[PDB]
Amino acid sequence: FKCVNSLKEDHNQPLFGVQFNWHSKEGDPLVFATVGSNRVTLYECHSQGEIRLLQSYVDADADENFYTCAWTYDSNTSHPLLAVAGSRGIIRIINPITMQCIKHYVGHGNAINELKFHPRDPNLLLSVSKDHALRLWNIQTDTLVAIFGGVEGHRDEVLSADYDLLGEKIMSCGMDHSLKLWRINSKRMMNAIKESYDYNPNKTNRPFISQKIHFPDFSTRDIHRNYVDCVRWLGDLILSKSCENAIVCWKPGKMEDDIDKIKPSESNVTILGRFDYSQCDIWYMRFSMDFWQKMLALGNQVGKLYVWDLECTTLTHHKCGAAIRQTSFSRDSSILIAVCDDASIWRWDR
Ligand SMILES: CS(=O)(=O)c1ccc(-c2cnc(NCc3cccc4c3CCO4)n3cnnc23)cc1
Ligand SMILES: [Ca+2]
Ligand SMILES: [Ca+2]
Repeated sequence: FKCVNSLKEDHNQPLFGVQFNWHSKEGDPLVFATVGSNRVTLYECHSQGEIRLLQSYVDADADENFYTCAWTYDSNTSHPLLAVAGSRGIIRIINPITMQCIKHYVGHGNAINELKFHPRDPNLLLSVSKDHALRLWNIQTDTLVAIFGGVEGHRDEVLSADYDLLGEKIMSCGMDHSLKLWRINSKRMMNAIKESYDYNPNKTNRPFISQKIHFPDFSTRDIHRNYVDCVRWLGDLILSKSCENAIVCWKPGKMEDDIDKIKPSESNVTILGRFDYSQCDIWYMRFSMDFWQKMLALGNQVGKLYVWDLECTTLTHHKCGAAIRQTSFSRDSSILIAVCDDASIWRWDR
């Protein structure tokens, strides 16, 4: 990788999220979204390190602080869609062509920390909140499918979540130091997803009833000793981090335990390895994998970017000294974008 370009957004506020649109065809524009303050900004990556500003979305609320974004597509037209959320705890669906808000979702009792779209179903949106819960929405029928939380749910703010390869299960993590598994391929969840597609408030005066999922399918507090702020699946394995200068690779149960044979009472975990680094001991620092899950990247609090080959290189620039909150690889992994606390954007080309 080589740093080919850098820019700074006019608002001067930290950038907390960045996502390349992985739903674009080869030979079509390489587009990424950034989120900071009450702004959502789209950019195009061109040859010779060129970054072109496409459009900006400024939220009506000046007090809104976007923390996360996620791309999807309209299942009927294949047109891209962008979901954004933050401090207001409102999910906003943006048309990226016009950069206008199509619709919004209200429900969480507090800020939304992360948004994730189901890897098979482009209409299933997962939100994680400061209210200790996770919510699964069907954005085609504007329905709340399920709420993951309560008695055995997270006991503090949820910071991150990730669907596995097929979207059969979710792993969530947060301020209570725990990592919790939620199976969504259960007869109950599959039926709830099916029913959410049959719902239309214009053909019934009755509200759609959300599944109240009080119990996870696995839980551990034995990986990290502080806020778990990022979780990703690596096949049947888990990559997770706290502010303890390490990304831990682990799995539920004993070494040979199949993840789909794990019972909710499972008291064991197996640590398979760690990715060690420095000066990334502050809260709210995201690691990211490329589409192929062959590359791993994490920015640190003083502008250094760590990249590991999953099959360590430290990317540095003398002008990049602010905390790197999130990174995003282009679909082909040829480009790596880093976003910072000083509203700066950094482009690294392979
Ligand atoms: C400059 S400052 O004033 O010190 C500051 C620093 C961080 C935050 C902040 C950031 N992000 C989130 N949530 C999303 C989140 C969750 C897990 C990992 C992660 C992210 C974004 C990057 O990595 N926050 C929720 N409440 N506050 C925050 C706000 C102000
Ligand atoms: Ca399995
Ligand atoms: Ca299986």
